[PDB]
Formats: sequence, structure tokens, C-alpha cells
Amino acid sequence: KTVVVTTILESPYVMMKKNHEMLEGNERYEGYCVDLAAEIAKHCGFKYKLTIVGDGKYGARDADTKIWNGMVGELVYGKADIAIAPLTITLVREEVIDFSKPFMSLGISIMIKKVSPIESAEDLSKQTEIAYGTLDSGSTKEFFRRSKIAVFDKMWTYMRSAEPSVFVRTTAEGVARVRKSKGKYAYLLESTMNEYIEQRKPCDTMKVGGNLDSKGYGIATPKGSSLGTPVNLAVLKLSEQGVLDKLKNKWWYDKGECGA
Amino acid sequence: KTVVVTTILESPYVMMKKNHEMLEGNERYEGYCVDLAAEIAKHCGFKYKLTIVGDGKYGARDADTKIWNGMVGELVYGKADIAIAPLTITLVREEVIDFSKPFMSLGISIMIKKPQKSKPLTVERMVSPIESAEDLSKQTEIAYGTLDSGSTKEFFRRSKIAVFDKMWTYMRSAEPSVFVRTTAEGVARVRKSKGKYAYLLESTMNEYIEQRKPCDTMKVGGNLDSKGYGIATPKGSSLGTPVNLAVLKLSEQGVLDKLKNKWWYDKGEC
Amino acid sequence: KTVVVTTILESPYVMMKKNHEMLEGNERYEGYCVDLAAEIAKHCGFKYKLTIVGDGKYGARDADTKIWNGMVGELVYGKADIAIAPLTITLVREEVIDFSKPFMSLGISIMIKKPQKSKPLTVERMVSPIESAEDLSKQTEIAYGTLDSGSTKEFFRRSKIAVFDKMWTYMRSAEPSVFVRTTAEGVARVRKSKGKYAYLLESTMNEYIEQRKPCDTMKVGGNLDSKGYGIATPKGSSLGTPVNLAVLKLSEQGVLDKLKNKWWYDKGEC
Amino acid sequence: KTVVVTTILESPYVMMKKNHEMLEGNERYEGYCVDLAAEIAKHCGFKYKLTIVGDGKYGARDADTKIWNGMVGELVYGKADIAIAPLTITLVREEVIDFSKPFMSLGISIMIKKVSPIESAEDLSKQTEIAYGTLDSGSTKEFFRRSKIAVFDKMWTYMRSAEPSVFVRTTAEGVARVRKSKGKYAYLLESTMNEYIEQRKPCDTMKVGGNLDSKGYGIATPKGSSLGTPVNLAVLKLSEQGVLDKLKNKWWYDKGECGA
Ligand SMILES: NS(=O)(=O)c1cc2c(cc1Cl)N[C@H]([C@H]1C[C@H]3C=C[C@@H]1C3)NS2(=O)=O
Ligand SMILES: NS(=O)(=O)c1cc2c(cc1Cl)N[C@H]([C@H]1C[C@H]3C=C[C@@H]1C3)NS2(=O)=O
Ligand SMILES: NS(=O)(=O)c1cc2c(cc1Cl)N[C@H]([C@H]1C[C@H]3C=C[C@@H]1C3)NS2(=O)=O
Ligand SMILES: NS(=O)(=O)c1cc2c(cc1Cl)N[C@H]([C@H]1C[C@H]3C=C[C@@H]1C3)NS2(=O)=O
Ligand SMILES: N[C@@H](CCC(=O)O)C(=O)O
Ligand SMILES: N[C@@H](CCC(=O)O)C(=O)O
Ligand SMILES: N[C@@H](CCC(=O)O)C(=O)O
Ligand SMILES: N[C@@H](CCC(=O)O)C(=O)O
Repeated sequence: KTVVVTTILESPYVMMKKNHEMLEGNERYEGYCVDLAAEIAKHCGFKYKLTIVGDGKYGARDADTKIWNGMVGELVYGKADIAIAPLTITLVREEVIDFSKPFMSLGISIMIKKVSPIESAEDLSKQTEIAYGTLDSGSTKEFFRRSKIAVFDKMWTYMRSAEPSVFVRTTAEGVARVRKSKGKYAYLLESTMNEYIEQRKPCDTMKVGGNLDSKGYGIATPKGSSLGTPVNLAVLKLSEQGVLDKLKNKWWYDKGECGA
Repeated sequence: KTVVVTTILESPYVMMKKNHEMLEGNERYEGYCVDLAAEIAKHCGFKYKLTIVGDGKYGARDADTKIWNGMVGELVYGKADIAIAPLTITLVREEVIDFSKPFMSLGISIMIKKPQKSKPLTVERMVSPIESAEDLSKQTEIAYGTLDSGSTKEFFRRSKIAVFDKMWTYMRSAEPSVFVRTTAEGVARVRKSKGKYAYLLESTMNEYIEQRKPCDTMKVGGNLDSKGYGIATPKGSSLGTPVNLAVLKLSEQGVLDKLKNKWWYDKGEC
Repeated sequence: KTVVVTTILESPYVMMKKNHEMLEGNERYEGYCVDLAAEIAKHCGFKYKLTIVGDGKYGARDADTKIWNGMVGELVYGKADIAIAPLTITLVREEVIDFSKPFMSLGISIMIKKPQKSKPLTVERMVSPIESAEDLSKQTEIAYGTLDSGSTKEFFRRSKIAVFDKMWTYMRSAEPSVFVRTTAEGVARVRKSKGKYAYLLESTMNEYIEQRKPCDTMKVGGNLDSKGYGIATPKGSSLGTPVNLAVLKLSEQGVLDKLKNKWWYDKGEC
Repeated sequence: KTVVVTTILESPYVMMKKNHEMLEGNERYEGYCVDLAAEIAKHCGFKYKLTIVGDGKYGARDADTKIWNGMVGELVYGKADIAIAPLTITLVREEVIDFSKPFMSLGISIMIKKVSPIESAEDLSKQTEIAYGTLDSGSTKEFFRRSKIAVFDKMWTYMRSAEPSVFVRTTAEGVARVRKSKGKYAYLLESTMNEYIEQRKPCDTMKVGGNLDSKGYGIATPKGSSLGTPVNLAVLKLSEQGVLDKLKNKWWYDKGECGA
């Protein structure tokens, strides 16, 4: 029986290849996530099919609705069997569905135009001249929303009272807004995506400061599913063998079209 | 019913208080792990008593006997309820026990003696003989070893990478043995080897020891891999989910980071 | 019974919120003094409603007619219950009202326009024509004045010091008048006088204005004296002792320092 | 009727003159406090006599006894009519007796041997190599005892668990211990006393950092005394006329036997 998989067309995790207009099957996708899905299928021994959630969202909770959108929505409501995609792990999504062991560690990063006058996020909180935003229905905004730290509370109060809407539809739109703003707009995003933007043309954006926290990416599984343990063991096996690191290097630094 | 806690006397996770001879109960110990256990107890209501295993081993499967020892064995055989200690999540351990999400990131680093500054405007430059792991594998004059019954040794013995395979081959046939029995033993070997020995230990203890007096050691290279410290729980136990949720909540609240800077950098002078 | 609070719209003590047109109640105002009033209400249980006097004067005794105006007159005649505002403790005011312990230290400083840097290795040096008060008294090309119905003017008119007597003599017979009616008016006169005018205002507002955009003003010299901002209370009232104790408790707890840093330096770029 | 006044032999507030073995009356004392007392007596028009509390303490609350020592003890228990001395004003003493308006503003200062590696008190709290202490039965230790700030709580926990007893009998003993310790002992003391030590021989000590708080000195009066208002008005009048500042300069910088 073919197993349906939900994901999001995020680079370098998933790509559309180049001649996507004349490609079909599981060979029409290239990237970290599709290769990981193929490896998981080979290890478990099941046929898998890749699908993309119609809305370009990861998943969140609507106001006064209690409905899951994004990939977790497809997982919970019977529209998917496993989500192999860069889905951050937090407390809220852990209650509804179970996560495997993380396969990529990261944190909150600040990206800005190419010394930096803000450096630490403390100055950025204390300096309102440069704006800052996040991605809607992700995990960074959820982290900032319910943070009891004074600095993070001030940041979140800034985000909610922001004219116009500081949030963006996609991280590509976020970096586009950052580049077009000529350094007046900062982007709070995951470390991996920030570095990927940094190491590609035109190499105009750079990461500033350290990481505000520590997170990870997990392979979400429907609650009470028989496949959670096999895929968790497969993730651990890949981490032990270094296949995760090898694929990270393959899709991360093998090309390297920038001067670093 | 008060549950027991398995922990190892490892700095800065667990220390011994100065006035611990006259003190009993949970007041004997101090450090990162005791605060983590206190926060876990505050999150989910239960009574905890700190225990330290006699063998003082992290856990490994003995060959030709198939018997788990250390924390993993103590947890498997039902004589322990929780292991709030720097226990590394591995594939072999996940098959016997239940692991929550990692609460601390780590990597396999290298410990060597810090060289003296070279005299030859009036600035001092650092000279080192090791810059990565490939040169350590190629070079042979300085011996290198790992911790016995640890996660690093198990990772090295089951790695198909050429350089890691060469390191494992050297370690398994090195006379005298390059393996140590404790972290402090390895650090003492590094300090008293006069730069003739390299210790492969985790990055957290590495940086903690580097930042503390007499700060005569220094770490080289990056992390050989990426792993994390989890909280262990016996397979099919009712404490796994609440502990996992507590770890996630503590990570989100920033208490883990606060403990990290409290016990790692606030008490460092070098 | 809800008591009334007398305050002046002075920055950074009290500011007008951006969306105050559609907002009523205590939400209209923001700044140091509104937070001080909130902390006072939290300490001792009572209901407070912020009021701003129409005349907008601090308080002085009119000559030949003997009427107290401003906040002092408002509290003397019983139409107000408390004055949580930057009101200076003076000898003349203490004879008519009750003053608690000061909650902020201040001094009489000088406001002048900041000169441009001089071109003549590659460093920039600051040149100023005034370094103290004695040279200001000796020099006469640049006019200087104070605030009307303020504490500084009352201090100047009743000082036996020779230099201060000379300053008062110059001020009382200056054409056109060197006295301003508001702090903002004096700052505007300093900014638009092209360095031909000096303003004698308190050091707190002086440094707040200096630290804020467009940061085109700069303070010279030390404080002419030492005073403090108190909380006013009508003579023989039951609110004097609880307010004094609340001020002492807030000072001990460090809330006053936290408010000072929040509203004086955290919002400054120059 | 002669009014008795309690004080403490603290310099430059009160001196013993030089030929004290052959002096008597109110003319056997020189200094800021005796001159202030003479001015207050002249303004009010009453005969005053100066006395020193037998114990060299300002005043505090003993454990499980509720008895006032120091100068406030002499004031409360009918042994004095007014205390003209450098008595800091705080909440605890305000409840028992009333204080006039302050006549000298100051704060908590750190003194050390003659750039400084600690600078701010944050480093000193985070650096236990150099010890720090205060004066027993004063106001600095009371401020540190009941401070809810994390840094000040850490400092107070350090003071209580100090071997040997870090407290000193007198500020002169404190500066002696600081000088003999060769920079390994810091002294938390009032700004005025620290500066007075700074501006005298051998000019070996210097103040480090800013002020941890803001305080003041008041003329304590017995609770329910008819003299509180006249002396409060006299203090305000002296502050208005500049006599307080003039006496401060007279006993503070007129001599100036150091290189500044
Ligand atoms: N170097 S990296 O960010 O691509 C990365 C990060 C991580 C990896 C693997 C890689 Cl390649 N696996 C670990 C997992 C392996 C076992 C130990 C911790 C979890 C369970 N999580 S991690 O520390 O988040
Ligand atoms: N010790 S640390 O500051 O580097 C550190 C390391 C890690 C933290 C939190 C901290 Cl503070 N949380 C993550 C976990 C928390 C939740 C989000 C990812 C996993 C589940 N593991 S981690 O990546 O090992
Ligand atoms: N605005 S400030 O930080 O310089 C400042 C100034 C002063 C403060 C407290 C602060 Cl935070 N408290 C004192 C008062 C408080 C208690 C101790 C001395 C008097 C009674 N007045 S003050 O010397 O005018
Ligand atoms: N310059 S100083 O420290 O000797 C000093 C400090 C102060 C003085 C007078 C002097 Cl000389 N008087 C003021 C008082 C006068 C009136 C205004 C504030 C109080 C009531 N308190 S103060 O601000 O604590
Ligand atoms: N990649 C994150 C969202 C990124 C963001 O919100 O900044 C997630 O899957 O939740
Ligand atoms: N922390 C390691 C042991 C120490 C080491 O391997 O260096 C573990 O949990 O196995
Ligand atoms: N703050 C002063 C008025 C301002 C000034 O005099 O500069 C007072 O209370 O009288
Ligand atoms: N001079 C202070 C005490 C000094 C100190 O404790 O440091 C007082 O009168 O309370």
C-alpha cells in the first residue's frame, strides 16, 4: 500500500528539479527531504508518495477555532501518513502528535544586510529604527508570543503593534523584503535557512549575533501510528552512520556558489 | 511513593558541597543536574531522591554476556525510575530504554595540553600541532583515546568512515591502553602527559574545564558529530511523556539556558 | 472615595500616548510619573484619577496679593488630594504644604546650543564659551533666564551669594524679558537663539533632552545647588505618612532606579 | 533648659579638636555636625549640649529583642532630645522616629586600592577573589540584607557566609583593613566617607564604579517631639541659603592635603 507523505516545497530540503514539466513519479524531486524519505522507505520497505500541503504553511492554531493547518493538519485529519519536512519541534505540537529524534539542530537567528551596530538582540530590542519580523504560522512567532523574558516580551509587543503587517508568506518573501529594505528590516528566522540564504547569490545578506535559543527539526507522525518507532529508529541509525551529515554537506556546501 | 534518580558526580552537572559531610538528603549535591531535577519535580508533582551508582559508568553492553551496565543497566533492570544525568542518546540505548528530547547539545571534541606562547610586533601567536581529526589520524607520535563504556567509544567502534575506522583500529590495538575510566582521569592524563596525549570527550565538559582554573588545557577542531543529552526512562513507563513535556517546557522557558550560563560561564575567570 | 492626582505634562515624567484620542481614563498618559502613581496605588490601597491643571504652573506666591498658584495652590485650597509630579521641595512650600522624602535628585544646570566641531592628528575637540556660573555672570553678550513661577527663580531671587545676586539683578531688569513660561519654551528659545541664550533648568530634564533626538543641545558646568523632587500633600492630611513610607519603600526596592533607566537612557540614541 | 544631643565621633562630621585634654563646654568640638548644632541652636534659641553614644554604633534592631541601639536608642529611650549626626534615613528608622529633610545626598560606593578589573559591582559579585564587607549596625548591611535584586541577594549571601567576620567596628577600621589587605578586600561604604578617605593622606585608596543606590542623611528626632518642625525648617533654610554647602566646602575641600 502506497504511503502518502506531506511536506512543503522548501529549499534546500525539497526542490522541483529543473524540467518539472516533463517529470513524474518519485524521481521528479531532488533534495534533502526527498532523499531522506527514499532512505526511510528503503529501510522500512514500504512504497511512499510525496505530496505538498495546499497552503504554504507549517501549522498553527487558529483563534477560537482549535483546528490544525499546514502539515500537521494533513497528518491529524487523515490526509497524510508521515511528514518528512523541516518541521520544528515545540511543546504545542508534541501534545497533538509525536516527533522523532531531531535530525538538524538550530536556533533563532537575526539576518541583516552586509561592524554591526546592533550585534546582540538586546540592542535590536532597544533600537526600534530597524524593524524585525517573522514567518506566519511557523514556530518563531509562537516562541516569541509566549515568552516571559522581558526582552522577548518587548519584542513580541513590538511585533503585534506593527504597521503594516510585518509577517511574510514565505521565507523567500522574507529575504526579499530584507534585501529591498536596504538594511532597515531585520528577519528573525531559523539558522539553517539564514545560512542557506547567506551562502548563495548575491551573498548580500549575513547573520548577526548568536542564537536566541536552541531548537530542532523532527519527522512528525500521526498520534497513535505504528510507523513512529521504525522511523525514529531509522533517524537514529542515519545520525549514527553520518548519512544525515553527508546529505547536509551534499545539499549545503558541495555547490557553494559564493566566496567564503 | 518516592522515585529514585540516577545521576553521576560529573562537573559541572553535579558537585559536592563544602559542608556535605554533616548534610544529608538532597542538600548533599549541587550543580546543573540537581537544579534540573528540582525543576522537573516542580513541573510534575513527585518526590525525588538523588542516587549515585557505585560503578559510576554511563552504560554499555558487555560483549559475550549481553548485559547492560551503568545507568542504562540500572534503568533497564527495574532498580531505577529516572536518569536525570548527562546520558547520551544513541541508537543502541533507544532499543532498550525510552529517551526524551535532548536538553543539551554536545559534540565529540579533542583535549590537548595548551602550548606556551612563542616569543617571535610585540604580539603573541598560538602554535598547535593538531587542527582537525584527519591530521590526528595521520599523525602517530601523540596517542589518543576515549572513555570506557561511553557513547564516544561505541560511536567510534561502529563507524564506516575511513578516518574514524582508522582511529578505532589504532585504539583497539594500542599498548599501553589509551582508554580511561573517568573524565577526570582523562583530563589528568592530558595534563600530566606533557602534550603526548589527546582526549576525545564531549564539548560541554571540554569547555567547562577550559574555562576553569588553572586553565592549562585547550580544545582544538570542531565537533566530530552532533548528539544530545537526554533524560532516560524505562521502556513502557508512565514517566516518559510527562518528563518529555517538562523538558520541552523548560527549554521553551529559557531555564535551561539560564542554568547553562549560571554553571558554565558565571564561574569562569580564564 | 477616589482621590485626585495633580500632574504636569512634562517629559519624560508624563507623555501623551499616540492613540489617546479614543482612550479615556488613566490610559491617556504614560511616562515616569504615571508609573510612580501606579506604584503608589499598589503600595497603599486607594483609587487615583490623573488630573492636569489648566494653568500648567508648578507653584509660586504672587506678590502684593498673596495667592498660591499651580499645584501648590491647588493642594493648599483643598481642591486636590495629592501631587505626584516633579515638584521641588523648598522652604516656602514646606510652610504651607506637607512634603515627603524626595524621590529624585536634581540640580540647577545650564542649557546652551551645542557648537560644531572644529577642524584643527585627525581628532575632534569641543570648544565652549561657558565653563561655570561665574563666567556666565561676568560675560554679558549671551542672555540667560529661568522659568516663571518655578523653584529656580525663587532660589535666585532670595540668594545672598554675590554671583547669584548679580544673576538675579540682571534677570529682574532684562529687556526683553529672559523668563519663559514652560520648559519646552525655554528649550525652543535655546535651539532657535543660535547660541545667544542660556536656559537654567533642572538637570533631569536637561539630560533627558540632551540624550534624545535631534540632540542639538548640551549642558555645561555642574549643578548650582542640590535639591529634590517630593510628593506634595495638604497640611494636616492623612495621606502624608503612607505616601512617605511608600516613597521610602520604592526607593529601597530599586523601582525608582529601574524607572529612571527605562525612561531616561533605554530610549536614547545620542 | 539645656537640650542634650547625641552623636558619634565621626570625621569630618565631629572632631575632638587637638588640645581636648584642656578644653570644656561646647567649644571643645569642631566640625560639620557641631557647627550645624550651633546654627540650629542659634536659629531656635535654645541651649544645647553635645554627648556621644557610649557604643560606637548608629542603631539597628537586635535579634528577637526589639531594642534600639546606637543614637536612635538614646533618642527613643529618653536619653536624648535630638541627634545631629550623619544618620542615614531608611524605612525601618522612619517608622520609629521622624527624620528631617536630608542635608547630604550620597549612595553606596566601592573603595579599593589605587584600569580596575571589577569596575561595576556586577563583576565584583561575579568575582569572589576580592572580598567585600560593610559596617555593623549601620544602613548598608540593612540595605543588602533585604534586597530582592538577584545581584544584591548574591552579595548578601556572600556576606553572611564569610569567614572570618567581614564586618568592622568603625569605618576607620574598615579603611585600615582595606589598606592592609593590599587590594584583596573591598569596602562598601557611604560616598561621603569614601571621598573623605580619598582626599587625605596617603591618598592610597580610590572609589571604583558608580553608586549602587541613592540615600541621604537626616537629623533624627524623637517621635512626637515639638522640635521636629523647627529643626526641619532650619535645615531647609540652611539648604536654601547655601550654609550646608559652605560648611561642606569648609570641612571638605578647604584643607585638601592631597594631589587632586
Ligand atoms: N549538524 S546538524 O545540525 O545537520 C545535526 C543535528 C542533529 C543530528 C544530526 C545532525 Cl547532521 N542528530 C541528533 C539526534 C541524534 C541522536 C542524538 C540527538 C538526537 C538523537 N539531533 S541533532 O543534535 O539536532
Ligand atoms: N545546552 S544548550 O543551551 O546548547 C540547549 C540545547 C538544546 C536545547 C536547549 C538548550 Cl538551552 N533544546 C532542544 C530540545 C528542546 C526542544 C526543541 C528541540 C529539542 C526539543 N535540544 S537541544 O538542541 O540539545
Ligand atoms: N532619580 S535617582 O536614581 O538619582 C534617586 C534619587 C533619590 C532617591 C532614589 C533615587 Cl533612585 N531616594 C532619596 C530618599 C529615599 C530614601 C533615602 C533618602 C531619601 C529617603 N532621595 S534622592 O537622593 O532624591
Ligand atoms: N551637595 S550635598 O551632598 O552636601 C547636599 C545634599 C542635599 C542638600 C544639601 C546639600 Cl549641601 N539638601 C536637600 C534638601 C533640601 C531641600 C530639597 C531636598 C532636600 C529638601 N537634600 S540633599 O539633595 O540630600
Ligand atoms: N521552519 C519553522 C518556521 C520558521 C519561522 O517561523 O521562522 C517551522 O517549521 O515551524
Ligand atoms: N556523556 C557521555 C559519556 C562521556 C564521554 O563519552 O565523553 C555519555 O552519556 O555516554
Ligand atoms: N521642577 C521645578 C520647575 C522646573 C524648573 O524650575 O526648571 C519645580 O518643581 O519647581
Ligand atoms: N553611616 C551609615 C552606616 C554606614 C554603613 O553601614 O556602611 C549610617 O549612619 O547608618
